[PDB]
Amino acid sequence: MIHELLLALSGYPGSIFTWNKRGGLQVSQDFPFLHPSETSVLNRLCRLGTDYIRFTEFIEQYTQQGQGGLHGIYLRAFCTGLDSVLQPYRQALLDLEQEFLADPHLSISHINYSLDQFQLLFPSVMVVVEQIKSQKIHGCQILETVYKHSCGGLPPVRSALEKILAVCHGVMYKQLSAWM
Amino acid sequence: AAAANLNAVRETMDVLLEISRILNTGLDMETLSICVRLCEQGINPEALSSVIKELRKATEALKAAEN
Amino acid sequence: VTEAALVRDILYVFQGIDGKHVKMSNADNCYTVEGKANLSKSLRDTAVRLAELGWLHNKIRKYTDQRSLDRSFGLVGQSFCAALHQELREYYRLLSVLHSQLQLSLTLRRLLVWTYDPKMRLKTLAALVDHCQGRKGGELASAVHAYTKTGDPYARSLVQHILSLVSHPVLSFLYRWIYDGELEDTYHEFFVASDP
Amino acid sequence: KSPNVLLQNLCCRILGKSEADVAQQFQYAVRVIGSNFAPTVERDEFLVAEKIKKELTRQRREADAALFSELHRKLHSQGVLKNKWSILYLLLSLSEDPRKQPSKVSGY
Repeated sequence: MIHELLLALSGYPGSIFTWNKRGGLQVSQDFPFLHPSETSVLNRLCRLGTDYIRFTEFIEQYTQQGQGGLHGIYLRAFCTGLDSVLQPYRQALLDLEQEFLADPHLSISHINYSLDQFQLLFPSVMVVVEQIKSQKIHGCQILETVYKHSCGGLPPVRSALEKILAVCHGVMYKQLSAWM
Repeated sequence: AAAANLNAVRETMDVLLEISRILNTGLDMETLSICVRLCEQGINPEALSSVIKELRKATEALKAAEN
Repeated sequence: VTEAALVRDILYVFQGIDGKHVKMSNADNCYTVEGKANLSKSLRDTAVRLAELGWLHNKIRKYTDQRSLDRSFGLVGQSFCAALHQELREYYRLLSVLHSQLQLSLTLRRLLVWTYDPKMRLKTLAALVDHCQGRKGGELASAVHAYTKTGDPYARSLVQHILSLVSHPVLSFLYRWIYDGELEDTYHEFFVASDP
Repeated sequence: KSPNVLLQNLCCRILGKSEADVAQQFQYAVRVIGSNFAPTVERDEFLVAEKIKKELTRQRREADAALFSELHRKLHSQGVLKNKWSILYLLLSLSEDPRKQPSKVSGY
C-alpha cells in the first residue's frame, strides 16, 4: 500500500486518495490496515502532495503569450526554477521509492521520516508562491518580492531561494547586458 | 529454496559487514562466517571472544616481530 | 483488548496520534486511553506514564507550527522551529523503527525502557519551549544564552547545538554590521537599532 | 565442518600461517576452548543492544548508534539464527574505537 500512496503523492492521484481540486489531496477514507491518525500523517503529507499538484499546474501555466496573466521571461523562469528545486524533491522521492521497494518491511513511518526534510522546506515556498500569485507581480516587481524573501530563515528554503534568485538576477544581468 | 538460502546468507553477511564496519572492530572478512558459524555450534561466547582476543594479540605480536 | 493491541495503539500514540482504544484526551491535555479496552490498571498506568510523550509531541507540533507560519515573529523563531523540526525528525525516525518492530517480542517495559531517553530529550525540548515564548530579537538570544545555564551533559549538548545554530543568524547580522556596517533589520530585532 | 577443523582453519587464517605452524597457538586456543564450551550468561539481546548503544555514546557516536540500531532492526527482520546474542557479544568484543581517544570511566 506504499507504492501507490507514493504514486498519488507523485502528482498522479490514486484510488484510496482523491486529489480534489479545491479540497486538496483528500483521501477516500474507507480502507483498512492503518490508524486514521496514520492516515492523518498521510494527510499532512497530502498537504504537500496537493501543493505539488497545484505547483505543477502553475508551472505548466507559467512555463501562452496573449493571455492577460503575468508573462515575460520572469514567469517561465519562476516555473523553471520551481521545477529545478523540485528536482531535489523528485530525486528524494525516487530514492525513497527505491529504498521502500528494497526493504521487505520498510515502514511508512520511515517514509515519513525520510520525507520530513522536503515537508520542512515545502510550506514556506508554498506561502511565497501564493503571495507572488496574489501580488501578480511582473517585471522586476517579483524580482524585488524575491529580494524581500531572500532574507529567509528556513535553511533549505533559504538556500533554494538563493539559487532561484541567482537564476533570476542572472536573467536581470542578461537583460542589463543587452542594455549595455 | 537453496537460492533463497544463499541470498539470505548474503544479506545476513552484508548486514554483519555493515555492523562490523560501524563497530570499527577491525575483524576481517575471513571471519565472514567461519568465526560466527563455528561459535554457532554452541561455543562459549566469552571463551570464544577471549580466544579471538588472544589470537589478535598473538597476530599483532607476530606482525610486530616480522616488522 | 490485547496488550499487543494496546502496544499498537501506543505505536501510534508515540507520534502523538491516539490509538484505537487509546485517545488523546483534552481533559488531561494528554492521552487518555479509550476505556473500551477493559484491562488492568497496571497496563493503564504504563500508558498513562507514556502519555507525556504524546502531550509534549503535540505541544511541540502546535507551538512550532505557530512560529513556523509567522514570518515576522522572527527568523530566529523560524530557526528555532527548524531545529525543533530536526529533533522531531530524529524522534520520528525512532518512532519509525518502533513501527517496524510493531510489524511481524520486545515489551511495553522494554518500550518504556527504550522510550525513557526520548522522554528525557522531549522533556528538555519542552522546557526550552514553554521557557522561550515571547522572547524575540535580542530577547530571544538572551533566552538562548540564559537557558544554557543548566547541566545534564546530554541536555547540555543538545542546548549547545541549538544555541550554536542560533548564533549563526545573529553572527551573520553582526558580520554584516561588523564587516559592512549593514543593518537590514526588518523586525528591528538586532542589538544595534537602525535610525533611517 | 567439524568444530576442531574450523578452529584449525581459523587459527591458520589468524596467523596467516599453516595449522601446524599455529599448533602451539592452536594448542593454547584448544585449551582455552575446552576450558569452557558454553556461555555462562544467558542471551537477552535487549541488554546486549543497550550495552552496545552505551558504548557508542561513550564513543560519542550517537549517529553511528542510530545506524547500528537500524541495522539491528533490519537484521532481526532478516532473522535466520537462534543464538544471535553470542554473535553480538563477539562483535562487541571485536569492536574497536579509532573514532575516540583511549580514556574511559569504569562501569558497574
